[PDB]
Amino acid sequence: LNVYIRLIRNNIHSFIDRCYTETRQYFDSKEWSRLKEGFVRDARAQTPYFQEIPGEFLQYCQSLPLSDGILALMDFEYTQLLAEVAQIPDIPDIHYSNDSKYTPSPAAFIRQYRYDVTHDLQEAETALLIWRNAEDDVMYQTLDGFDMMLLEIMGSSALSFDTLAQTLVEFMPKADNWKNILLGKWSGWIEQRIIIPSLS
Amino acid sequence: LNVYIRLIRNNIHSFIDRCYTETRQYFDSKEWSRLKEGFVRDARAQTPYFQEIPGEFLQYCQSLPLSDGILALMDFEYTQLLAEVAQIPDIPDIHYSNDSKYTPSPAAFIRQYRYDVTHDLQEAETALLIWRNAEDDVMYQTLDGFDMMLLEIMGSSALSFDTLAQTLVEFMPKADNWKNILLGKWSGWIEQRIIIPSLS
Ligand SMILES: [Cl-]
Ligand SMILES: [Cl-]
Ligand SMILES: [Cl-]
Ligand SMILES: [Cl-]
Repeated sequence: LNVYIRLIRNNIHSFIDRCYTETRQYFDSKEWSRLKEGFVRDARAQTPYFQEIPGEFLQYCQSLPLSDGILALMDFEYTQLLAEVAQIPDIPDIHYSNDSKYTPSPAAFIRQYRYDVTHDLQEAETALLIWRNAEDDVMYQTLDGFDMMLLEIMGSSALSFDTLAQTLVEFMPKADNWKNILLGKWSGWIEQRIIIPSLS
Repeated sequence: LNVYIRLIRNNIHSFIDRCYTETRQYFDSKEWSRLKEGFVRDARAQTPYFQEIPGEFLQYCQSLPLSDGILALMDFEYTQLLAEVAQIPDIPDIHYSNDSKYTPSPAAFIRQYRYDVTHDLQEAETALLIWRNAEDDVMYQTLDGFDMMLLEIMGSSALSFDTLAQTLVEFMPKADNWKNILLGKWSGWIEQRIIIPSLS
């Protein structure tokens, strides 16, 4: 066990502690070290790519397996790092009309947990949107069913507000006040950097 | 002007005061009486059907016209009476599976106002569902876009939960946790008497 192997094992421990700060609190000092000592001795920790360590530790933990509540909390935490690190294309600062197509940010993720990963692992169906906003801060928020559907559909094929609003016209009341509420929601997703212009 | 015409005019005044209790508070004693004296002298108040009086007073007011905020508040108030008075078919108390079709209650109404009719007539797009619940009490609640769409679609053609959930499968993530959240929402609409079995 050479000086290099000892260095990378210490960098593994340190990186895991940094990525899984909430999860770490559900364990004892000794329990947490045991988890890590096991990972480091496992084949998944032999990756030559340091970037792959947090994700391999999550898969190590899912194979043990840790409880379902801890596993959901670990996935949530990993997803935050995925949003922190996601590459979001440069967007020219010009005028984009409601005829211009949008796509969700590559730094935006839809998660479904059977536990309340935002609070204290309550058994309760939880639906969250994790993303990075215009100020480069990781944010999460509860996602309702309409929103989840739209983001998922939008992930399938870039969409303009005009196209969105026109498709829904047939499944909505004749009075078009909803189009104004919707545009408000859509505009808020642009400000928060949940959706970005789809630039070809 | 005979004793009968005087009796029905007093019953008109009294009925309007009862149906438009919130609206009445935005006016003075004299202002409110003037509105009513005008209605009573108008052709709309010559209806032989006493049930049609609250609705004819609303149309009288829309033709004057009263402000847009008062008119929205009047429509809201009238809608409550429509829910109070709606005839809801008798539903046998048997087992209805998620293969059984539902329809919205005939006592359930979808309203869109440019004013906050639930508070103090704020210029703000407001979307409400007004209905009568299992305890025969009139209820109202904010309606989000997914819900509005489903109720409107359901008003077009009776739908089962199995049919609903299967149609949405293609516009949702592969992980089916949302189906459990949805069933929860659907079950809550049955308890509150927003949707009722569609019995042929
Ligand atoms: Cl490494
Ligand atoms: Cl889960
Ligand atoms: Cl009458
Ligand atoms: Cl209005």
